[PDB]
Amino acid sequence: MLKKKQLTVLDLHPGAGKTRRVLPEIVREAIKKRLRTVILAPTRVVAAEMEEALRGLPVRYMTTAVNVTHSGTEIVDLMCHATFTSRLLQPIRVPNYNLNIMDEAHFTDPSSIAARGYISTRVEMGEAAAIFMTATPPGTRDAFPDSNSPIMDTEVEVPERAWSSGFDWVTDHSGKTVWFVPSVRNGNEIAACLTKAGKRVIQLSRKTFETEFQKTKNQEWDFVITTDISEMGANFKADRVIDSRRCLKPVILDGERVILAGPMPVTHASAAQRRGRIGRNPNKPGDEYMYGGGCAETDEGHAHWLEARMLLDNIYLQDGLIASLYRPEADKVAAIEGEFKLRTEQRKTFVELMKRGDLPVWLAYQVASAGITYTDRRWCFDGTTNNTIMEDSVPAEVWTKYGEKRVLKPRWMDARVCSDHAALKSFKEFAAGKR
Ligand SMILES: O=C(O)[C@H]1CCC[C@H]1c1ccsc1
Repeated sequence: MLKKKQLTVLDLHPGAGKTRRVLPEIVREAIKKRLRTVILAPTRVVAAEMEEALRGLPVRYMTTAVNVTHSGTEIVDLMCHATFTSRLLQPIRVPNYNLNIMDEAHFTDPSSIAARGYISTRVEMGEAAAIFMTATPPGTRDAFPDSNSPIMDTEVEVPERAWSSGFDWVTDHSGKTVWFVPSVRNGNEIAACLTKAGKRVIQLSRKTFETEFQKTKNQEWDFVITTDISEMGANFKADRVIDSRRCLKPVILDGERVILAGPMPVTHASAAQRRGRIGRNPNKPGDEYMYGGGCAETDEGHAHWLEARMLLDNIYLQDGLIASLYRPEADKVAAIEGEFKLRTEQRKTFVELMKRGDLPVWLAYQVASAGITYTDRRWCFDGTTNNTIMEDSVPAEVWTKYGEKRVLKPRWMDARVCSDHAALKSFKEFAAGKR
């Protein structure tokens, strides 16, 4: 696999050992061949597991989630997928890695898709080798793949709201359950219902993931309510997965706004990754997978693929060339390569709006391509009346950096900046000039 001009897809089923057994063997051989290597982790939780499995080996951890001594002579770097794309974007020298190992190479976040594109172009150009590790490579149509122990699969009506009757099977279970909901707001409602019935619930989402995941190991729990974030290597000591089979999809309507369409069916890869949380211990057969709907290829027309093209168009590769998206997923977006390329100053603003401002890729591009500087928040208030953001059924209000009380009405409307209470809180701080 380590030979140049080769992209290997390590499509071993969930729980085969692609991090504890396979990853250390690859690292040993790369170190032996003097190959400059990058290991890409989907999350900081997965990067911490990798440190444990690669202990002793000379690896430079470019993550604060690891507290180890660095010798200074390490030719293998380890960082998250977003950290990799971020460094490609910033005016920082990134080594020309000979070997590129991406773990959970199915991750659909804009920065993961952009890293797959950039790396796969280098491999296609004959400049490097790559190993994409995932049980569900792009294109998979199997929602029920092989597992370490048998799984009982049940098509059942899964609740998406609080319930009084009709779902005795949910609460009459003794084991621990991982329940995949389509959104934070939907998880809050089910969690309240379970808590009221006497259950201990932990809630996981992209923002609370590193902090809350530790509670799954430090305290007794009956249920873990999670969004699609737990599809990227989250390991649980559970015996049941309840899968609504639904998700929200960010969609660009008319090219002027982003809405959160759905809930709608998850792809076959998401259903297999969600089911993949259980059936992992061959000494405990009979884990349950209760699923509440079917699968469809809903990644077509999803904003993340357009956003990945916005990132790649602003990453230098070779003079006037631009990295293509990884071939099995290049059709999920109708885009022109280079159409999102920004000039040096607008590109710096774009990067700062995503990195410091914490705005979604699409929103940062709208603002940066309009000639607006990072600290100028006038656009958060000069939009049309239908762009008014609502909180508690009343227009959301902030005090501007000028000390004036205004209604939040952004020039560009992205549903993700007000999807939950936490998102709107951070966006109110942004519009106020707080970061
Ligand atoms: O994390 C992602 O994938 C997206 C979501 C918004 C920020 C963006 C990003 C981060 C690193 S490079 C581009």
